[PDB]
Amino acid sequence: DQQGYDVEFDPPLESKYECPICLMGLRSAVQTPCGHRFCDSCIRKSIRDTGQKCPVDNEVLLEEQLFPDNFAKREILSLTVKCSNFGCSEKMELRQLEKHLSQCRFAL
Amino acid sequence: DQQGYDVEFDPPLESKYECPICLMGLRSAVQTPCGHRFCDSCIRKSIRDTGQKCPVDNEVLLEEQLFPDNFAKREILSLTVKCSNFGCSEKMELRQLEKHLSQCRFAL
Amino acid sequence: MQIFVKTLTGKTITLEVEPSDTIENVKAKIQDKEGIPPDQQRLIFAGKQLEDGRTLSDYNIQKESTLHLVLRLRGG
Amino acid sequence: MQIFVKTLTGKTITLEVEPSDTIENVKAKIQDKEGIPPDQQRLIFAGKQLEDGRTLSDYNIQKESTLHLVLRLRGG
Amino acid sequence: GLPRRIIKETQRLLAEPVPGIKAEPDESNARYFHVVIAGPQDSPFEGGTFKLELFLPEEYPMAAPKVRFMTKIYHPNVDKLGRIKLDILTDQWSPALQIRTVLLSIQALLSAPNPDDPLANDVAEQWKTNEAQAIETARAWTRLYAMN
Amino acid sequence: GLPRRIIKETQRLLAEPVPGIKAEPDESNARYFHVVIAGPQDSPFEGGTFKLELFLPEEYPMAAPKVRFMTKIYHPNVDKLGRIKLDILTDQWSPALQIRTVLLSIQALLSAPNPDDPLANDVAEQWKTNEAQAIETARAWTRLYAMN
Ligand SMILES: [Zn+2]
Ligand SMILES: [Zn+2]
Ligand SMILES: [Zn+2]
Ligand SMILES: [Zn+2]
Ligand SMILES: [Zn+2]
Ligand SMILES: [Zn+2]
Repeated sequence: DQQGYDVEFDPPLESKYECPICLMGLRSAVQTPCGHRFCDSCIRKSIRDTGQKCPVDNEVLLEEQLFPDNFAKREILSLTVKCSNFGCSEKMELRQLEKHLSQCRFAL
Repeated sequence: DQQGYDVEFDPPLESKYECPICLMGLRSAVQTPCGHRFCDSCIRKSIRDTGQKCPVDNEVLLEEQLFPDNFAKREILSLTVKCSNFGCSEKMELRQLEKHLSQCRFAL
Repeated sequence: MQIFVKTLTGKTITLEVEPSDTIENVKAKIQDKEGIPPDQQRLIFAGKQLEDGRTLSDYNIQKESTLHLVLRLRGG
Repeated sequence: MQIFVKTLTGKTITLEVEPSDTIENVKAKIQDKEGIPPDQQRLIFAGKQLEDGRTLSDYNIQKESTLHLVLRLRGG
Repeated sequence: GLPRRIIKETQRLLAEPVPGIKAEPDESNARYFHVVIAGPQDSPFEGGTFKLELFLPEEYPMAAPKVRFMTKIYHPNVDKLGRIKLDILTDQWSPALQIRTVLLSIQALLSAPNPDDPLANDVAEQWKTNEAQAIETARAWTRLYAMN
Repeated sequence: GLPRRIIKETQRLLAEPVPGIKAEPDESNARYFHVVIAGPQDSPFEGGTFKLELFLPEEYPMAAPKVRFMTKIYHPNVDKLGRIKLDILTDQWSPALQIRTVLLSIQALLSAPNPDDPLANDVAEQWKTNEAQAIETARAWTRLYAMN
């Protein structure tokens, strides 16, 4: 169910902070032994459905071998983003989005 | 004995790729559970000499809890650097430095 | 307004706050960037240790004023 | 010269090579950036699978020519 | 409301198209794709335009997309119904792979036919026994069925 | 050939100085530092300039630097020989910490004296029993020993 962070980044989201599976910002980032980043849910879905291997190069990858890239997470959460609601022009850090989305004046 | 990568980066080395212990490029980068980067040797020296804790915030840190930030390593090795020898003006990726330093025309 | 915060390593970061913000509020913003819990931080300005209770307007921290970060200070 | 290489995700990277470089040489440079071993890579240009033996000058890959990356292709 | 990978993956593919390959989604169903792969250079199919139909299943990207030719083609790895014997679709798939890469692999398959792992057995037999005949047959099949 | 952290850490500190605190290395020994901390605002030491001597040991940064005052100062956490009762130096050190941060902590210690964890016992006793007297004593000790 849970994918990555879906919002227009400003400047646009760099590929290094992008998930190969959902093509969005890395929600709860995790890094492999071979050494690339995925969301927590997405890579575990690729293991559970598609098989115990790293999507991009077919290297060996168990579910336990993953670890959280908390350095990457702190960087991503501080990136500036635009309000996802139609009409709103305001900007903020990604960490402050969920707070503002309740406070936003344009939501349905 | 072994510290980080000691060379003039161009553009200058960003703090996110810098080791807090040696103040240089992260040689064989490793990330903690609390989530910041060190060299392989430097953090293990801080554990062995100074104690089982993360230098920057005194969080709990065993020697086994570390893991290699191979994503960070690949980024650092592709950063452009200048020749460390006195007089040489040529530039290259960090990965190609050791090869060129034997081939360099200015070394003592 | 902006405020400069010099970290343990020597690197600087810039936060966005108003003078009404507490020192506990600023330490919570420094936690978000660097990943250091607020109780572990000790902030210095003009050679004065800034304590959790007061605000930035009390110590008189203005636009582009440089703070300094120090580790936990307990027993001597 | 420069050459564009479109990765699996859609992101592009730009390498530095000469026409004398082999396909094995270019796959080794793509390993350095992305962390994909050379045997696992399959490069496409003008709808033609580029094999390890030949060079870039044989296939006629010029300045700012866009290659494409594909995963390992074994059995059908 | 479609899965929001597909909505991005459509936009990237449509905004930055691949040279030779046209691709657009069906107006009544975003999971169906009107594909038209042009015939590659220095092959049996030099100067042809072949239709295809690509479908994204329910559990995409964890399941591979189903692709079939919508044009008659004399090729050992493509059967007379249009279904393709390509490795991306019949095993060893990963969610990292995209629509863009599948169409590139199908484009690459036309330049490199492999009778040793066949699907159309009469075509694969023809290719091994008399190769120059089968290439001329495929060149005629291009002119009859795949030029306009 | 010194350890190359110290050579960078000297350059950073010298190029970007701290307001109030002067610091330079000794010309014959790079491990010794001529420090001169200015007295902080709204304290007993308002408008003074105190010398210090900072030394970097062999296994720095894994061992903390040894610091001592080179000026007479009426302070409960500083003894009559000049050695300092500050927490960075007497325990719980980490190699992340630098010379810059040590001098900032010593600067901060002057504005906030703590008799409850003392070193100079006569000064710490004087501070608790008669605080306003001890502050005026320290103000005189600044004027005698620490103004030029
Ligand atoms: Zn994801
Ligand atoms: Zn991998
Ligand atoms: Zn809004
Ligand atoms: Zn280091
Ligand atoms: Zn930490
Ligand atoms: Zn050189």
